[PDB]
Amino acid sequence: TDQQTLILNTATAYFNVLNAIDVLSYTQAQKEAIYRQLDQTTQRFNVGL
Amino acid sequence: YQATYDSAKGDLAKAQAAANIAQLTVNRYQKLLGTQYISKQEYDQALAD
Repeated sequence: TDQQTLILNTATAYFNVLNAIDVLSYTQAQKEAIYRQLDQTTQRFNVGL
Repeated sequence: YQATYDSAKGDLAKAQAAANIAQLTVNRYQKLLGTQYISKQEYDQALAD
């Protein structure tokens, strides 16, 4: 159960690293969407919409 | 005839006034017809106005 639990939590923890990377990257591109519509919105305020 | 006359050229002055303002907004859309932040419908809309 130490080899078993070690594979369990090295692969589990590996999935947690993968999880922080992937949720982090979805946070990145989501921020990119907020900045595209934010930026386009601000540019529509530059003409005054 | 004189009040209708001078009133008529005063209304001419307001018509060319707001007409000149709307023409300047047309000129803004001439400055902004490059990128997609104005509408061609609003460009030609202010032109027909």
